[PDB]
Amino acid sequence: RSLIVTTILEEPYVLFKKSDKPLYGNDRFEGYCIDLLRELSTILGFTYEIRLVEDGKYGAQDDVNGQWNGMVRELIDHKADLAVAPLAITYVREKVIDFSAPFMTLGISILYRKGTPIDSADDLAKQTKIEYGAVEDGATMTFFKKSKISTYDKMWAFMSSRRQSVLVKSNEEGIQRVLTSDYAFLMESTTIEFVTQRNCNLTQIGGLIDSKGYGVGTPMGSPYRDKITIAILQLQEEGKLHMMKEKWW
Amino acid sequence: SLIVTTILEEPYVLFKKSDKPLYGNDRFEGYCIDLLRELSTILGFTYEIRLVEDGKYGAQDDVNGQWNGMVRELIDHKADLAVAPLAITYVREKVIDFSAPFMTLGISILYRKGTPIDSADDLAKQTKIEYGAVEDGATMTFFKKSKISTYDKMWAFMSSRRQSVLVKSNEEGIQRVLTSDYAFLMESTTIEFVTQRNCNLTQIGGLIDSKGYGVGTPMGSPYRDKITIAILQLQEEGKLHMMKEKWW
Ligand SMILES: N[C@@H](CCC(=O)O)C(=O)O
Ligand SMILES: N[C@@H](CCC(=O)O)C(=O)O
Ligand code: NA
Ligand code: NA
Repeated sequence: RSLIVTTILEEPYVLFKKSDKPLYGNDRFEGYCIDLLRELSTILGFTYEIRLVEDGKYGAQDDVNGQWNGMVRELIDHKADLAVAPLAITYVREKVIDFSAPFMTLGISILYRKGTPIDSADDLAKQTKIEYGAVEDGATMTFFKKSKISTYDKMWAFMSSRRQSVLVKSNEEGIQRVLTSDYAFLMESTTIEFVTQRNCNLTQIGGLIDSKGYGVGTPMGSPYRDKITIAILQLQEEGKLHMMKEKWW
Repeated sequence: SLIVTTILEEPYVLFKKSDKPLYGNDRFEGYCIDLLRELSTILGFTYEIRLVEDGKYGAQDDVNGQWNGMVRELIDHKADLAVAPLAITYVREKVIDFSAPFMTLGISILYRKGTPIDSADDLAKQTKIEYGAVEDGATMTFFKKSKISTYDKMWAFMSSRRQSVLVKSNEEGIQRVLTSDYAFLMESTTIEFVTQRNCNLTQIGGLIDSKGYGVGTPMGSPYRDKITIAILQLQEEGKLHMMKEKWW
């Protein structure tokens, strides 16, 4: 049977294809992760239906009742067979779903305007004039919430106390905030790279604060777990992942 | 106690130096040894380190398809884990399981500074400067299977001059760079260790591919997910980075 693939809108990984005429079904979507899905489909021989995650979330655990949401929850509940998205492979998620080998490596960094003295997270941490934040309840925010590093704990103290204002619903909103107020956005380096190639007044500040990968998510115990990993390694070795990144970035 | 297979390779695994005799696991040190200890602290297992009997990483004999090295030790359940700079590859993942990568790297070129050589293409288009790789490892396999004209040219050169340009270990290749006119195709992580200690050497060109090192387990291992979880925990805590800083 066809697989149900959950994903999320996020440039340039997954986007609505533009056209004068209305598109339907899988035709509606394009991007790095859609090319990835197409390549995986060819290797493994499955057909699929792409469905945007119903609640529009990546997947985090509620801090009161411990329940999962987002693409992670859709996999736990067997509402999707695969998640193919810029979904960070994390310790807490791997406890509830399985990730393939990573198809992209990245890390947290800072998006901000050019031509300022700010050169690092420490530079942000030690002031309050320039506000900073991250996507609410994503892997980036979780990094700061969990960190025992003085600088990062101080940044978490700042962000959490200003959660209503500095934590945003999406990368888009974070970028929109950088462009409209004195605001620096903590976000994933791969996505920063796409943003900065299209906004020449924006730049990455400093280097990578951590390291992680994006991987394809499957429900724990899926008969596809190892098949997907093997296919990802095939695409990696074929140089296809590199071509895909060059195409979309 | 879990049996852990590994392989000598600076600075991942090496014999510890001491004025006094050493015994058991205490004979070994290195990044992978520290990693193994960290995995044990998280997962709570005890273990015995054993160097891979045949001293090989793991490849398939092209004649009979037989595996060797640490890969074979896992397939045959002669070890419970492999903790080493073992590349996560397509052919290996079909017969054993790898964790999430604890390190990311790529093939590159180890050679001298100040030369006319600035890329793999520069090596491929000549024959005065010899070049090669570790026999039967992931790097050699990259070249063997490549459809890129530059890399297939390099494979033709290496496979014909096997006895002369392919080496048995990274240490042998590095000494070859240091003592003859030779460029060594090898993994960028290990190159960085070498260039920090040999100021006349440098990496040439960028990474030619991308891959990770992972902990290997036999398929069906009850430890597979717990190992990946622990690796991800060490990643997030910054502990893998600290270990890399320690050994490099
Ligand atoms: N890619 C992230 C969301 C964005 C972010 O946290 O920076 C995740 O998987 O949670
Ligand atoms: N680490 C490699 C061996 C060295 C190399 O091929 O450059 C492997 O896993 O096969
Ligand atoms: Na899992
Ligand atoms: Na496998």
